[PDB]
Amino acid sequence: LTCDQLPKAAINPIQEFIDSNPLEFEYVLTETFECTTRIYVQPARWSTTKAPTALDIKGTQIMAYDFVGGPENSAHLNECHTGDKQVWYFQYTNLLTDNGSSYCAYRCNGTEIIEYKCASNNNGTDPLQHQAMEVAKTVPNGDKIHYAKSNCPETHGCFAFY
Amino acid sequence: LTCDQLPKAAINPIQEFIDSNPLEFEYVLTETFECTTRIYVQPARWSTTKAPTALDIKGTQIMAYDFVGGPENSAHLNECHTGDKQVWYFQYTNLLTDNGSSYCAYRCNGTEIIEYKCASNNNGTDPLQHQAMEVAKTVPNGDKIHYAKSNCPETHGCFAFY
Ligand SMILES: *[C@@H]1O[C@H](CO)[C@@H](O)[C@H](O)[C@H]1NC(C)=O
Ligand SMILES: *[C@@H]1O[C@H](CO)[C@@H](O)[C@H](O)[C@H]1NC(C)=O
Ligand SMILES: *[C@@H]1O[C@H](CO)[C@@H](O)[C@H](O)[C@H]1NC(C)=O
Ligand SMILES: *[C@@H]1O[C@H](CO)[C@@H](O)[C@H](O)[C@H]1NC(C)=O
Repeated sequence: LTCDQLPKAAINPIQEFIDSNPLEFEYVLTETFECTTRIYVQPARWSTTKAPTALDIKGTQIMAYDFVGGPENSAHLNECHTGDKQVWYFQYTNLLTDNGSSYCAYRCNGTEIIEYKCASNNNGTDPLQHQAMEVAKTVPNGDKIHYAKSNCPETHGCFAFY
Repeated sequence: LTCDQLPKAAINPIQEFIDSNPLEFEYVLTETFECTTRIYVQPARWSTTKAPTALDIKGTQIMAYDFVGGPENSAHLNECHTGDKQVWYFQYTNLLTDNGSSYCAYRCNGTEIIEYKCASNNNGTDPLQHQAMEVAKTVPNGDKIHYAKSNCPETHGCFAFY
């Protein structure tokens, strides 16, 4: 299996992601998205693109990306600080169940995987999530995929932020 | 007029603030909240307090505070990185109108004002907002209140983030 052959799942309407906030990452590829909370935001009233925004929050640091739909269930991200472009797909989504929400999303460079983000608001207890992670590990460079919360900083009274 | 005598307005249910996301600050007191976007987040499914969170995002830096209700329409904030406590009130709110949402919130130390945050998603065009700012300026230390967006960094393709 190669990264280009992973499923490209249907993308839920943006409100279903917003209603899932906050999420934490369970499995990631690089160190970048360890100990990170995901927040979805609807488009600003003054946005001319009317693109929603994904926020990746790691302690007191934040990456933001406006994103629009592309071909074949792709998400086309514009990193808000640099203008850098990224193309993402979903392996699966399972939002707004009786046990909360989860999904796994990935970024390819051709046949190899270069980033992975499995998110949930149920501490990784959706059986689809571990299953998806085990499939993603089998594509080239998927060996890097690992648990995102092994050594996070201590909290100071909140639950999704530190 | 002193800070303790400012109105303590009724606080809209949290979902009305979330539905207003994203907001930008129009008037602030210190430099801290210049060029800042406000995002409200519902409580995490795993939060034992079930407190919502306010996010103050300034470029790639973020302050987060879980907050709960207190006496006399107060908001009791817990800054998520430090555990520091703050008490806030609303001068007014005007959420989810045909021209969007605005509010002004303030933090006192007794008779003086020590921080001010007027937010909107309509570029400060609610007439209540400039009116409220003019009242807040009249309390001790209100002379510091000023426009929050005079010199913000250039954007790179997004609208509420940079
Ligand atoms: C993909 O890999 C190629 C090397 O052939 C490189 O030119 C390019 O920068 C890579 N793109 C990303 C997004 O990693
Ligand atoms: C979340 O899951 C991990 C096991 O992977 C466990 O260490 C931790 O106790 C869980 N957290 C809660 C709040 O149950
Ligand atoms: C309020 O002012 C007093 C000085 O009398 C000081 O002890 C205290 O730290 C101040 N509190 C805040 C939150 O600024
Ligand atoms: C927002 O308001 C200021 C005037 O206070 C103005 O400079 C700017 O053009 C306005 N922005 C838009 C998009 O209309």
